[PDB]
Amino acid sequence: GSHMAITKINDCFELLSMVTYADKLKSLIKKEFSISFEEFAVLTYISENKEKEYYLKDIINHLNYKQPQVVKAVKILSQEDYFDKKRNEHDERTVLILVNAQQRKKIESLLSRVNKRITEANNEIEL
Amino acid sequence: GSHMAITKINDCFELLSMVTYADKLKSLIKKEFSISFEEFAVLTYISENKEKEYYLKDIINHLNYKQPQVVKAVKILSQEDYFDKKRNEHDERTVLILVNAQQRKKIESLLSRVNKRITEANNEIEL
Ligand SMILES: [Ca+2]
Ligand SMILES: [Ca+2]
Repeated sequence: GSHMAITKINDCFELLSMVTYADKLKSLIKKEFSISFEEFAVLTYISENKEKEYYLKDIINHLNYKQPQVVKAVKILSQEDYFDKKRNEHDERTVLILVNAQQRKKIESLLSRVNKRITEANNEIEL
Repeated sequence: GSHMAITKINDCFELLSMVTYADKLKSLIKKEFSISFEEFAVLTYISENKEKEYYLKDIINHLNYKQPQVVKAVKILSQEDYFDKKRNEHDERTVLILVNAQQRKKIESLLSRVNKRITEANNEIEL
């Protein structure tokens, strides 16, 4: 529906290339922007499914990084004040996060800058 | 010329998907086949540029894993007897990998089995 689907590879050399290309973009986003990929994944997940309230449960489900790293990312991002969030809410499932409609200017702007670096990197590397 | 080129992504959500998909195939190849990705990269590099004699120099150049991990991979693969390879006492020739003809069949055979797992994986994965 939205966003170009990723084309599947069917042999070793294509896999290797895909990984090489993905690793380069990952390291760049981290180098510049100084942010872990899990923080990146949480941030883009939030941007895709716009909301005011998110269940840390769902986020962890829709991502593939294991709670330890995810919660670790939510935590940091929370301090950076990308979204309030706050732990300790007892019973039910666990934790939830709050995305102030204005902290979203902070996120989508960060993601807009990453989108610009991505197209620049595509023009660059092109190995 | 040979092998489907990897299509570039141009935004965060596509990046994330590409990485998710690449990570799954990587972990599988490692889980099963029990082999590191650098060993995989060396092995597919060898299979792409068929030869009898390889300069560990070139291999390290054409790959993006830093000598430490590459040489570490060459070493193991060498014991596994995928290719002979002989070090030095000095000469700075810093290793020269040799793959006779039988070892080649061993390499291709293995990469051939890795190719079939990728296909089965593309049928399960589907995210
Ligand atoms: Ca192919
Ligand atoms: Ca797009």
